[PDB]
Amino acid sequence: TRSSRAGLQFPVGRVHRLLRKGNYSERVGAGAPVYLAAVLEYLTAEILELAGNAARDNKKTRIIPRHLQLAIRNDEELNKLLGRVTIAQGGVLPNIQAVLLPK
Amino acid sequence: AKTRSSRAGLQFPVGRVHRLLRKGNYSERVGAGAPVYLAAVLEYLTAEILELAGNAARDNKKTRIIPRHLQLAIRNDEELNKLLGRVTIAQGGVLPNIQAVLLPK
Amino acid sequence: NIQGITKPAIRRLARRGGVKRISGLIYEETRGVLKVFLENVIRDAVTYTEHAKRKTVTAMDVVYALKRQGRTLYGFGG
Amino acid sequence: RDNIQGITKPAIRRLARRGGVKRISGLIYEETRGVLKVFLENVIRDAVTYTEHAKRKTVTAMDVVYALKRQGRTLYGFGG
Amino acid sequence: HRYRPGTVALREIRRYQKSTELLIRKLPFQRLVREIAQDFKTDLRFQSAAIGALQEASEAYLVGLFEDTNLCAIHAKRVTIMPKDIQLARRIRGERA
Amino acid sequence: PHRYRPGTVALREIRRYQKSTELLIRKLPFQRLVREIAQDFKTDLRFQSAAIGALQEASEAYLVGLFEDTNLCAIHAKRVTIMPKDIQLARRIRGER
Amino acid sequence: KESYSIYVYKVLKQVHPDTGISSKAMGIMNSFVNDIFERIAGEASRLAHYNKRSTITSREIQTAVRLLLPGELAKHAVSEGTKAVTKYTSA
Amino acid sequence: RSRKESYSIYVYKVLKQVHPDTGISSKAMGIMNSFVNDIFERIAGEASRLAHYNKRSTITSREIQTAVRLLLPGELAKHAVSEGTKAVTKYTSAK
DNA sequence: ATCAGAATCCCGGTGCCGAGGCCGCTCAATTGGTCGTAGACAGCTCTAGCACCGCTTAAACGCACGTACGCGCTGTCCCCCGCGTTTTAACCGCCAAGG
DNA sequence: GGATTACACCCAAGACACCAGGCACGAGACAGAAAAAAAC
DNA sequence: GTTTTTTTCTGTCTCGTGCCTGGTGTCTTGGGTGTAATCC
Repeated sequence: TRSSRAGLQFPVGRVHRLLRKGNYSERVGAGAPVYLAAVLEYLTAEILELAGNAARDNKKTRIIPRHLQLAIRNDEELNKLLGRVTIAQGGVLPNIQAVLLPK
Repeated sequence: AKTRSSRAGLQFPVGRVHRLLRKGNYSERVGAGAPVYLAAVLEYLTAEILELAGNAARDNKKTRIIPRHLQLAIRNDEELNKLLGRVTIAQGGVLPNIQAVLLPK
Repeated sequence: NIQGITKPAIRRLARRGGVKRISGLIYEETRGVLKVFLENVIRDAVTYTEHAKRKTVTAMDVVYALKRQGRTLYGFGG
Repeated sequence: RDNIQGITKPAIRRLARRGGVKRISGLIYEETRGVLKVFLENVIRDAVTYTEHAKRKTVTAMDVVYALKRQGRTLYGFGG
Repeated sequence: HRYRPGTVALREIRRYQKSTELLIRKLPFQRLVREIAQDFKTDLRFQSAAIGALQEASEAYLVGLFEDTNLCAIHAKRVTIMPKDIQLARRIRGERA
Repeated sequence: PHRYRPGTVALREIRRYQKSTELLIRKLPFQRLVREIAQDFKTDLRFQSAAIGALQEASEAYLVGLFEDTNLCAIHAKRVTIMPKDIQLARRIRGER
Repeated sequence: KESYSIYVYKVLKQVHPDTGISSKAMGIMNSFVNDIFERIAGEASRLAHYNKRSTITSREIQTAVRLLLPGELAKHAVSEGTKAVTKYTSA
Repeated sequence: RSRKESYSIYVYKVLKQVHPDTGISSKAMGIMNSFVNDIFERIAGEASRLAHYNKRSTITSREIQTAVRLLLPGELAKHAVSEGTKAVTKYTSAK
């Protein structure tokens, strides 16, 4: 497999197939799916790395989606990316306007 | 009628649109009725909005449509305004929004 | 009908929103805006299922209609 | 340099009046400058990136059109 | 005895920022969705997962719109919501003309 | 003389600028600011004028919309004087952080 | 590199036949037409890939016009499109 | 029985790489599959616009790079470009 | 401050259930081989982007000065919080039913 | 009633052959912005 | 201040042509649905 021959983890040829059946162009180059797969790979690495830290916070072993939404809403660039994104079982920031806290 | 435009009795070139679909990477194949159908929709949209353009330009005794006319005619419509909500026209401006708290009473 | 929305439901909506103090006409106004929201959503959802030539709206079509309103939601296979 | 301070208070006034704003506070102008600046930052970054792949050292109107369509602040008028 | 107001609400805000479970329970929400769905073509069947999707999207939608409305009222030198606040927030987002 | 305790000046110029068509920010300083921002990511870039005019158009439209929602925030604030946190609330609701 | 100018002239003479136009008005109009065409076409391509149909007929275009434009415009557009389908199909 | 798709095993392995002592729920795995779907779709749409604003129909990796740094915000994007470029070198340096 | 006491947190506990391992398939990735033109590239040409300046003038800046909305305060009055009391959809269940 | 499949049928893809329109450029005219009285 | 009502000088636009390029007529063939039967 080209992924192993690229030393990576995402299947190249599946992506090469999906680029064909997406009407994405007329012809498809050689290593463009490798580059795209690596992009996906680093993206999910960063996301789930912060998710792993989120599980480290709550001392949970299995990832709940609340961890995912929290780790999205903490980091800046990721939250600006997924601004129009919501997730089922998401929730929001535990956030209190202290002007509404009593005195 | 040799031309399909005369065979449709319309004003747009259909084979233009079919080549646009072909040189679009849109589908792999394109049937015969879809380009005619879409071109007819386009022609209706043109005539419909140009109606409001004609009345809005006639509001100011001017034979020529200006962009301000077009923005006025859009914002005075309801369906077209919710159509063009993320949309901005060059040389547009906005409506007269004088709040009632502002006039000298 | 629309009155199946209870007062403590919209109160819980304020609570997860984090809102403290509540007025009166809020309730009926809330039901109205929720109604128009669901109106547009389920209208184009049934439009999708109309093209599907099938008698059950798919969850897929719901997801794609949310994409069509720019309201992309993950989670349920989209 | 300092063309951020080339923004004039009477221009902000004129924009408020076509914007319909009556009364103008004094703590507004540099905040306005900062928001305008960040706006144009993201805009011209994306337009120049479109021109980076264009392999032409000059940015066109079409480029800026396509880039602002990418932001969804999409503007007609000049074709694109 | 009697507690002093405002407290229990914020305490349950701290409670309700925790579980992401669905607030509106199922059957009445389902009836409302079915009743609005009645008037487009007659008696369409439904996937229950799609119903959960509608429920999720609706609740998150309304929660976020509440957040903006609440911040509007906090700006408005007040604490309590008003319907005009919802009108202001919607007028900023652009649902209604 | 005819000093005029205020009211007709501002609203009259609003009437003039809404009778108006064209721009308000004049050309050269805006262009130089554009080139200063442009001199930051790739050096030495050339431009056609229509791009700059589109930039000026969309810039003034963006700020006009900011001013409109800011104006409605002020009207809800029972004031006519604007404030900066009005603009901050408006951009908070617009999701453009 | 063709614009749609005389098409606009003929629509205009079919509606308000004593009406001029500026250049940039035509430019904004063609901007508009291209935007609408692109939005519908891409939505139809979404119909294909969401429905695994290897081509597109007019029925897809009808449901896409439903998906974009709201009610009154949508119904009148469906009417005009089917009437054009009818008259082109008859001859 | 029609064969359906998932990306679960791949990102599952990646998760096992970056955190060996970590479990996950199934729904979240579906969420990540949808995540990959969404990011891929936005990229591909920018690729098609890259094509039509370049009047070309070949896709190389350069277009993918300029697409990613069009979509994603800067610092994250440059790190991802670095990862992809080093992977391009390691693959195409060999067969 | 300060105590009593609600409210919540947090620690074993067990249970149960789905995440994850696991295992035997088969179909798309692969491997290899064969045309082909799209594009990487060389190079031609004329436009337009740039820089500069002189002249014109309208547009900005500073200040003089009143002044009037913004605001802090006040009193007040009222109407949501909340806790209590009954409410009604709603759960599974079942014994008369007849029949 | 939707998913799968299979037999039908049937006209698009192309590939070539025939073609009047489509647009670039000009011209002269023709709707039109303003100059400036000039009322309310 | 608003706005109206005269010339004027005036910028664009519509008429006017020639060049051309995409648009059109039609067979083969094939796959792409059309539809129906059959699971589920």
